[PDB]
Amino acid sequence: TIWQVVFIAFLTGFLALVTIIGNILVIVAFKVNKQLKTVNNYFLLSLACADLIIGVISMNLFTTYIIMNRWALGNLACDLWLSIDYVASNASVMNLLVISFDRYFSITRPLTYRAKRTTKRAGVMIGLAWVISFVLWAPAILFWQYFVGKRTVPPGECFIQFLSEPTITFGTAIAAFYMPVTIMTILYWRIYKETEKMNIFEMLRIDEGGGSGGDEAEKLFNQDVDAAVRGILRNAKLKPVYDSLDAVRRAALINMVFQMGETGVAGFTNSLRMLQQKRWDEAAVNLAKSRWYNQTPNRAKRVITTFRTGTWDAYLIKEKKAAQTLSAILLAFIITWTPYNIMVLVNTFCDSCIPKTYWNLGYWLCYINSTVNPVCYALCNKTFRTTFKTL
Ligand SMILES: C[N+]1(C)[C@@H]2C[C@@H](OC(=O)C(O)(c3cccs3)c3cccs3)C[C@H]1[C@@H]1O[C@@H]12
Repeated sequence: TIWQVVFIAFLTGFLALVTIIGNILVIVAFKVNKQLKTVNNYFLLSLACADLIIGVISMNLFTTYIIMNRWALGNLACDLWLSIDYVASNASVMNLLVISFDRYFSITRPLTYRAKRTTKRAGVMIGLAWVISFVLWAPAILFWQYFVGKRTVPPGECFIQFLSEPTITFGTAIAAFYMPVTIMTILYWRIYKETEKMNIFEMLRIDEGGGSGGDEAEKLFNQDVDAAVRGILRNAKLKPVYDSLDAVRRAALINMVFQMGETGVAGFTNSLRMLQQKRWDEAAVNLAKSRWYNQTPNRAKRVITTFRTGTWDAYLIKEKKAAQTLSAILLAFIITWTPYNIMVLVNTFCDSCIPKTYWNLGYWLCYINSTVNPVCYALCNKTFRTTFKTL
């Protein structure tokens, strides 16, 4: 009847406006606060921009197609709606690829990449995704009818003419969804696996606020760490403590020797004793009452935390969060787009087997991805939370 039609129009109109105010909030929070305009978050802006176009155009023009069961906007409006709903949506998956390649390189190649992540290169990548998404889709959706010599799409319906054949449709699905998904899947489990992945050389890097040095500076950094270890083994006061310490805590001791020298650390007689006796809690409290904790409270708090827990938990906070954000993003994308692309896979090997009802549901399911991504920002990043509160 029409009782369900009104109910459908209400729900579709709900998620549409939630998408708009959910993404226009991210854009405003990006414009005002200049502290959220980083490299990774600059890519999230492209997602918000794309999802905004979806929430205000795509999700509203596809609602009408279900209610009226016909397309009453014209042939020009049909081809433009499809161009909009595809170019912006294809750029939305290119961003996820860039975001995934942005994090994987920061983990696999930390020496010659992290120091190259500028706002310029991050602004160019976004431009290339919007342009390439336009070139691959817009001339195909708009101009294909003229190349053929007629319009296949009958009056009262709306679909892409060059994707009329399920075989062509399937191949597009592989290159535009199945391939990007498998790539991001491989990357994610290499980023999540290589989280710790945490040696002394990068431990000092974080504490110094240090940066990636040249190839020669890494050989010099090794020669300095090895010498720092040898100096500890020579030190009659440090050697019995170092030998009793485990690999993670050994590095923390080397952190102090790098900073204060062998003799400097040797003065921590009571704390070094508590370390060898493995009284971590008491050693943490004692080390937190020295000059060292007041001269450099940040570097000390992490080294002391390392002593207390025996883990790298004080040097992985931001990188773990980076993966948890990407996790929520890829999970929201691979769950809302998979059913449609599965149906593209199925429809390739049979005729009348997938009802138009499921095609509309599978199509609308991809739309809610534009609604979840803004929530994923405030569900992980605590900086997006405070910004939305100010707005
Ligand atoms: C619901 N959508 C509006 C449509 C179908 C979905 O997208 C996808 O499943 C597909 O892999 C394909 C659909 C059909 C043949 S290949 C992509 C299309 C464009 C970029 S990736 C998600 C979005 C996107 O705009 C399309």
